[PDB]
Amino acid sequence: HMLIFRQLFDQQSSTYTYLLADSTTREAVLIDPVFEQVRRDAALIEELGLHLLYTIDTHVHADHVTGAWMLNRRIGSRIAISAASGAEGADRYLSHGDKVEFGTRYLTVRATPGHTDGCITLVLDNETMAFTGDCLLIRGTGRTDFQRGDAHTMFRAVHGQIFTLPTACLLYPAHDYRGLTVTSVGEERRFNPRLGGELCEEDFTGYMTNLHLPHPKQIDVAVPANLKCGLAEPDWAPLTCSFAGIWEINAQWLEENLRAVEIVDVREPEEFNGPLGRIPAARLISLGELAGRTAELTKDRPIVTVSRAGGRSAQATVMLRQAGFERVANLPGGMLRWRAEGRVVENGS
Ligand SMILES: [Cl-]
Ligand SMILES: [Fe+3]
Repeated sequence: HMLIFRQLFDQQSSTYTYLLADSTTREAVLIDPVFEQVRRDAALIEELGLHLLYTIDTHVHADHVTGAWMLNRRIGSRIAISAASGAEGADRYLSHGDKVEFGTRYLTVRATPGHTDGCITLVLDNETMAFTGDCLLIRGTGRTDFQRGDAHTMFRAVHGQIFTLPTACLLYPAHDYRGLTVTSVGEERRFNPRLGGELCEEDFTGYMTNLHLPHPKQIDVAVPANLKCGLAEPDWAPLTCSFAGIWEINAQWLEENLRAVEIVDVREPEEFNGPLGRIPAARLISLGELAGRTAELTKDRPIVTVSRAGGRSAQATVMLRQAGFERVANLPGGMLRWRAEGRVVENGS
């Protein structure tokens, strides 16, 4: 049927992560995942009801540590990268012409070295979009001064693998520092200041040799970590983290261990003595008074906020975590889900 496509951006390394999936089979693939964003990217795969077949990595990154290894152990995905990168511990190595499939859709590998000798470009099956990585950026190119990088090879790879793509084809890069999101083949072929227009191989290399950039900060860490594919958490209840950021607690576990946590009920006083009941041992502290009543809460006990549907209780976690509570968890669905799952309620109807 349709393609499902999402662009995520890592503020700390300016990295674009790309999530593709086929709505027919709900099977997905995730391009250039970032280490610090693993709980975030996996949350979004669950809220979309997807299944991550592969994490693909266009090249060994110097700016950021990849999330391929962490995601392979969390949700089961498979570390793909090019064979030319040199990285150890991938489930599938990749070569020019490899068809990576997910559902009825697929991507196509194109070797585009120059940034590194392992850089690849993932073209979409219908060739409406492609993921160049660090080979070709928006009105620019990746740097050619480290990681076996050569500006002659980048120019040959852009004019021969990327500029041969259809004119209207969108080009999604792995980074951008100006707040831009996409560019087409026709734009760069014409307006790229480094190697578009009428520039020749000798015009590009004189631009790069005289482009002097500051090193990335995580270079001494990312490169050895990404050479091993990214190899170098709340343990007081079974906890997940919604894409929205809020931590949620397993209700079934909570029913079994009501004595362990400090259940806090943030509804109005009416609602607590009201028709929906209340979890046994709940503690009425209304949301509009929990700002300046935080001093009434034990540090030696995790806190689990509850409300009607679980919205005002999520806001209670942001309030408790700004007050310095390290163990806090919303109960998803609130009493409406609690009651509709048969769980024990006092003073109901
Ligand atoms: Cl609510
Ligand atoms: Fe790079």
